[PDB]
Amino acid sequence: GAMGSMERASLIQKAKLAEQAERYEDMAAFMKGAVEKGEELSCEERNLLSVAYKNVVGGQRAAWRVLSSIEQKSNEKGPEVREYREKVETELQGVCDTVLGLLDSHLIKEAGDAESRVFYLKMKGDYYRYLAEVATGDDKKRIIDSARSAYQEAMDISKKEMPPTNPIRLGLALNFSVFHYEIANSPEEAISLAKTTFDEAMADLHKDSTLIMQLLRDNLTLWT
Amino acid sequence: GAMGSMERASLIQKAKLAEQAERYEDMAAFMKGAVEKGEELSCEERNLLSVAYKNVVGGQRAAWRVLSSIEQKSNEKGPEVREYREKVETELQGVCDTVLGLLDSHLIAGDAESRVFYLKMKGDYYRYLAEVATGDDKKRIIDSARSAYQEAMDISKKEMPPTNPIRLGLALNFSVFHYEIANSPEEAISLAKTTFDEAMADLHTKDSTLIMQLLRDNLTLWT
Ligand SMILES: Cc1ncc(COP(=O)(O)O)c(C=O)c1O
Repeated sequence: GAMGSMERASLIQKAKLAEQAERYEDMAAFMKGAVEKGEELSCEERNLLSVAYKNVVGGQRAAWRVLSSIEQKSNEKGPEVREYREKVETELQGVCDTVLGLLDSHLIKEAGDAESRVFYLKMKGDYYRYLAEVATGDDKKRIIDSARSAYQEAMDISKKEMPPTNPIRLGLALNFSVFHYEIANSPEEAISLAKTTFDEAMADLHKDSTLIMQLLRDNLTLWT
Repeated sequence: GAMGSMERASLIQKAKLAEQAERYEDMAAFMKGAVEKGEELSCEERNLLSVAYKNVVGGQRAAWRVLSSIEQKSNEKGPEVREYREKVETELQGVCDTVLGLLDSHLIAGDAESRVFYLKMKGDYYRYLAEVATGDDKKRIIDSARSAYQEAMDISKKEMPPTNPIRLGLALNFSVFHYEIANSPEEAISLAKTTFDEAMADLHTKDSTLIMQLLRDNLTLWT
């Protein structure tokens, strides 16, 4: 597409340059072209991809929530807020559809490696859940099936290949829990998985993913 | 015209919404709408227009600076950093040229208070341009900011009070151009002086304080 002509190794360097200038909007683009090349990503690369898209899709859900609030506070004045909440909704739908078809068409590969397979399904997980945050109807139904199916198939492959300290499994756990609580209407399972996680982890504390457990606990506080 | 089929009032609520959502690309795009209805912009309105454009052209000026910085240290190689600097420089020039066209084609003989705010803008966006231009281009750009900031000065001088935040901030910016762009630090300094002065004849009649402490804050660095 818009980045076919560019050398792979240059895409990365520009990505990293974007990073510095904080043009995550472009950083994402660069990295997209990066992926489209067909070669597998390094660790350092995955993280750029991740970060660039985290940052874009992030501030999107941010202005959505800002707008979505101002849509409740307007339950006692004009359709303008609904439309502009719709426009932004679209944009986010769009970016998620992008990341989801990268993950699909390239990054989750046949055998792959164990450590990365998980990074990628965690990602599938989150991006189907950001869709869920704003989806509705039967559409919202089908989306949840997908985030679950994903987060799950990752859950399996991580605890059967990683130690409970590994910040990736902690992360994956953490979000799969947020998913249980916030999206799948299961505080029952969300509470119990945040706990099973924070416990088996606090145990083998002999990297520094103590920061992830601080999130796990922070959450469990609000849930009870 | 992507905004063209929306009613003016609506475009404005939508701007304000963008502001609240920190979505300045849109805020700006919305206002570009409002202004292309061909109808005078109110004070509160003129403020979203500059807030929006400032904010966009803001980060564009921040990145180019970041990226020039890298360009130097990394030739004091690979062309990647030059290329992408050029990418960003291009957007920048884009948005200025946009605003500069809004001003020229739609905003400029009104009332005095506003007729300045605009010539002040014309000047500011013509400088940001000159902040990146080169050769014969830069020359003609510099010449243009001078001309607008000037006409602005004249109108701010002939009919505004010396402590009016527009006549002030106008002078502020005109000074910064004098220093950083027209590479005449002489004239920069004895315009900062004159206005941190004719202003200081009234610290009695909270908002001007904000701007005045800048004319000095600047004069710190230029002396
Ligand atoms: C509202 C507003 N717009 C524009 C500017 C101009 O910015 P700079 O001095 O970096 O060119 C300023 C600052 O002086 C400002 O406060």
